[PDB]
Amino acid sequence: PLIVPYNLPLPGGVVPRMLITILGTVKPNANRIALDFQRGNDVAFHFNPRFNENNRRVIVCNTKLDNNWGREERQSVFPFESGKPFKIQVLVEPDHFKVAVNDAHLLQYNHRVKKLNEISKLGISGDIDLTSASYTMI
Ligand SMILES: Cn1nc([C@@H]2O[C@H](CO)[C@H](O)[C@H](n3cc(-c4ccc(Br)c(F)c4F)nn3)[C@H]2O)n(-c2cc(Cl)ccc2C(F)(F)F)c1=S
Ligand SMILES: [Mg+2]
Repeated sequence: PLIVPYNLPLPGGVVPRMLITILGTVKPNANRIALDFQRGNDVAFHFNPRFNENNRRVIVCNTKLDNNWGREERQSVFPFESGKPFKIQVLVEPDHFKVAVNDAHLLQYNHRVKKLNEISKLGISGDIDLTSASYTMI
């Protein structure tokens, strides 16, 4: 039981084989969730499940550089459900972030931001109740 928006410091940034686990419960009638892996003001990886974009559920991923959003990467496979407990796992790999939700693989997002050791904050926000936010090395 933690407050949303929540900031999780990633001391010294991220590194391959670093696994970030976020546990929580989606609120009933949710509109959006966002995970923002930040390098200062830039967003190295924005993971954004949208429950109602043109009456469809979509996961939108992007990068924000110098306050400009890049080319979006979209995924129609949508494992979240309003009112349900979830687990999101972000596994930092050499060339991409690998995302798995509720122990099932979801997507990969290739690194556009290369200074991994400077992505030192994960912002967690949106239509959820947050239970815990932590990391370990596998
Ligand atoms: C309908 N739409 N939405 C976007 C932006 O698309 C981005 C990904 O490409 C981010 O999702 C961004 N966004 C979302 C939030 C956000 C906040 C609060 C919570 Br709580 C939370 F969950 C959150 F997602 N803050 N910024 C969002 O505003 N764009 C978009 C897309 C691109 Cl490529 C470039 C520019 C834009 C923009 F200028 F129009 F914004 C459109 S078009
Ligand atoms: Mg339902």
